[PDB]
Formats: sequence, C-alpha cells, structure tokens
Amino acid sequence: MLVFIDDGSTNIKLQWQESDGTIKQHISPNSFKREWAVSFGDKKVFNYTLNGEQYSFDPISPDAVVTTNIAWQYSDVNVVAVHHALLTSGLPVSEVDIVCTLPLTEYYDRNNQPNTENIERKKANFRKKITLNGGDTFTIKDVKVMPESIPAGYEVLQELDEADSLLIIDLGGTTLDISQVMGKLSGISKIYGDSSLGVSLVTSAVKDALSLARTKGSSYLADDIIIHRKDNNYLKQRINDENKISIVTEAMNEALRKLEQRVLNTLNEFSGYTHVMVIGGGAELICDAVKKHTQIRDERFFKTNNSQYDLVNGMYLIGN
Amino acid sequence: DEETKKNAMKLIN
Ligand SMILES: Nc1ncnc2c1ncn2[C@@H]1O[C@H](COP(=O)(O)OP(=O)(O)NP(=O)(O)O)[C@@H](O)[C@H]1O
Ligand SMILES: [Mg+2]
Repeated sequence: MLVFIDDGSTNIKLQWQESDGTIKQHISPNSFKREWAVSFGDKKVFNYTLNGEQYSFDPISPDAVVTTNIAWQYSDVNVVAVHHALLTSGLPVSEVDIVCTLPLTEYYDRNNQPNTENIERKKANFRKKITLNGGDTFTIKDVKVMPESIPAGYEVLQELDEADSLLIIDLGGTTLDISQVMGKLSGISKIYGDSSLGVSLVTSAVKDALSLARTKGSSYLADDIIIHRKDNNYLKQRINDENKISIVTEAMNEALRKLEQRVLNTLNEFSGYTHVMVIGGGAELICDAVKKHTQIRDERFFKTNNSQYDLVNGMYLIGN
Repeated sequence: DEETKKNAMKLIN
C-alpha cells in the first residue's frame, strides 16, 4: 500500500488507490489535546501515546494544540496527526509506504535544490514510535518527500509550452507557499515561503471573537465558522451569544482584508508568469482578489472546486 | 505527458 499524505499543519490530506484501482481521498483535521479523552456511550475516542506523552483527537477543546508553525513539520504531534488520519481513513491497519510533503523553503535551498538535511529530518520524524490505546497503529515503512505547492500544477503544466510559466499560489493554515514553474515542469524560476502568512491570521482572530461570544473552542471550530461564513443560519446555530455575531463576522472580515493585502503585496514580487493557479484551503478566500490583481486573462486562471486537495491529488497523479 | 512526468520525478526525494 502506497498512500499520498499531504500532511499540512491544519489538515492531513490523504489520497491512495484501492485494490480495484479506484482513487480515494480523506481529510483529517489536526485538533489534538495533550490528554486522553473520555468515552461516554457510543463515542469512539482515539487516545495515543508518543514518547511518554498522551494525546487524543479532540475537535472542540479550546486546549487543542495550536500547530500553526514550521516546527510542526518535524514535531511529535505531526506523527500523531498522520497516524490518526490513517486510522480514520477507512484503510485497514497495516504497513504502508507514504509520500509526504514539506513547505517550499524547507524542501529547497536558496538555489531550488533539495535540502537533503531537512528532507531526511522529515523522513526520520515518522520513525518515532507511537501507541494507540486499545488498538493497533499502521506501521509506516518507506517515506519519500515532495515539495508543497508545485505538485498541484502537474496536469496544467502538461499542456503548457516550456516558455510559459505558472504561478502556483498555495495558501495554507500556516504558510503562503508560492512557486513559479516553467511549462512541462522543465524548470523552477522562483520559490517563496512565508510561514507567518497563513489563514491562521483569520483563524486566530475568529477564535478570540468566539471566546468573547462565549463559544470557547478549538482552532478547528473557528475554521469551521470561517468555512461557513456565508451561512447566517449556521453562524446563528453555532455562536452562543446571539448578541455578538457581528463581533465574530467583523473580526473575521478585518483579518480577511489583512490576509488579502498581505497576499497581494507578496505577488508584486513575482514577474513574467503567463499562468496563475491558486490552491489550498485558503484559495477560497483569496482567489477573486488574486485573479483581479494579476490581470491574467480568464482562460489562464486556475482554481478547482476542491482546492484543499489540489496538492495531494497532484502528488498522486505524479507518483502513483 | 512523457516530458512532464519525467521532470515530475525530481519532485520526489
Ligand atoms: N471551503 C473553504 N472556504 C474557506 N476557507 C477554507 C475552506 N476550506 C478550508 N478553508 C481554510 O483553509 C485552511 C486549511 O487549508 P489547508 O490548505 O488544508 O492548510 P494546511 O495545508 O493543513 N496548512 P500548511 O501547513 O500551511 O500548508 C483552514 O484554516 C480553513 O480555515
Ligand atoms: Mg498545505
């Protein structure tokens, strides 16, 4: 079994092919607290131990570990998150080989050549031993690494002359990863990583607002509100203090404007790209402003209906 | 296809 694991700070995305050749996808939010959870009734809890420390998957706890940083790539929580994603995917527990991911600036030196040091640090992290309480964990056999952003442009780069270049803008929870890549993947003009520019800018602001509105929860719940920002009834069902909905929506709106302006300023630093692609969960939030800011003709702008999965799908199309 | 997929393999390390 070979499983493609785009292991992002916010969500693990999995893609893999079944025995009968059908392709499956699974997403798994990285919300874990440093304590075992308690099972009541029909609730199956996932309690893990790694290096003498206990964790549980907990989607609602305000004490869920905040994972919005570079260190997380090689962290213990990462290993828990990836095992948990495997254990909730529907695949039978087993040995597996995996292809995981690194941020551009971790995967590449300033010359756009692999940073074998960091690439190996990544592979070694998945050697850490982990226990699931009252159950068996998958065993992680062979580990290979790919860069983030770039693999998502695979299909599009195929029908692109080697003179055209595609700007792939990957906005995740922690990091803005930008790459400019020549047609047929014949070259890489430029990479760029900003690990202080993520949707967490918004997540963090929404989380604080929710707490003020007496809806104290995890980063995940805050993202859940960002995802449903356009649904006033959803907002009204989730947010406890009915009198403070505008505090959440406006806090969200201001951080979104900040997100936008910061992202657009970053684009000003690229030039000569003929095509523009926007991928990641953040794509939904910035795609209009990007298309507009780049004056790229409609046909040269690329945005899928499942932006969060663009990367892991590309990893699959390439490496499976 | 073949040229792109070829180059794609440098993305796997
Ligand atoms: N449909 C949606 N609409 C708006 N925002 C979304 C949507 N889906 C996901 N998001 C946001 O996008 C973020 C998750 O993006 P994702 O691309 O999965 O990050 P990641 O890859 O896990 N983190 P990173 O390590 O920075 O690449 C969350 O913070 C969500 O708030
Ligand atoms: Mg990502």
